[PDB]
Amino acid sequence: SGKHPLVQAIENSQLKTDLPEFAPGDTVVVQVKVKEGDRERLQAFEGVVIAKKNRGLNSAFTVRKISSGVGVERVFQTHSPVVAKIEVKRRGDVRRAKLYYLRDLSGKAARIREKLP
RNA sequence: GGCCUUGUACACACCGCCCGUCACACCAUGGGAGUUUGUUGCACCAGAAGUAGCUAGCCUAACUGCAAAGAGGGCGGUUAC
Repeated sequence: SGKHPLVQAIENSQLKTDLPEFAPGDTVVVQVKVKEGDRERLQAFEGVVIAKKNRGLNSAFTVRKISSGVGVERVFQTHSPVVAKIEVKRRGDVRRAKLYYLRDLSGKAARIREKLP
């Protein structure tokens, strides 16, 4: 809430209200709307959350995965309608907010320990 | 020119035979800056399915228990090859 109240009201008018709770280090699945022609479908994007930005309607989060041997990252915008659904598969236990050190690790070295209840 | 003996790689029989360099043509081959294929010895990295061990996170028909539960099992995690 570092913006003017009018901007805050205009932004708050468009907030999603069913977002789950997740943190860096968690592995998540994102259902992404894909529209070609008149054809609509949901594509799954599963991976580790390596960064989270809490900025109200300007919130974002970065998901990293290994796809066919090639690392790929996507920075989703949390309140965008293209993000249909987010599910948390497993909760991770980490020591810092940003996990960029994972980019230089491969295989067993990049494993994230599960957070035990 | 004629007889005996002797040496000979000559027998078209010394107007014999025959060797090497240089020139011409053809063939196979050695060396050679490098270019390239296969295979292999060490050292390290990564590492599937599978097998062996550990683990106590989650889920659970046959057995025990009136029931909470227990035993057993499965999924997962983890190490070695």
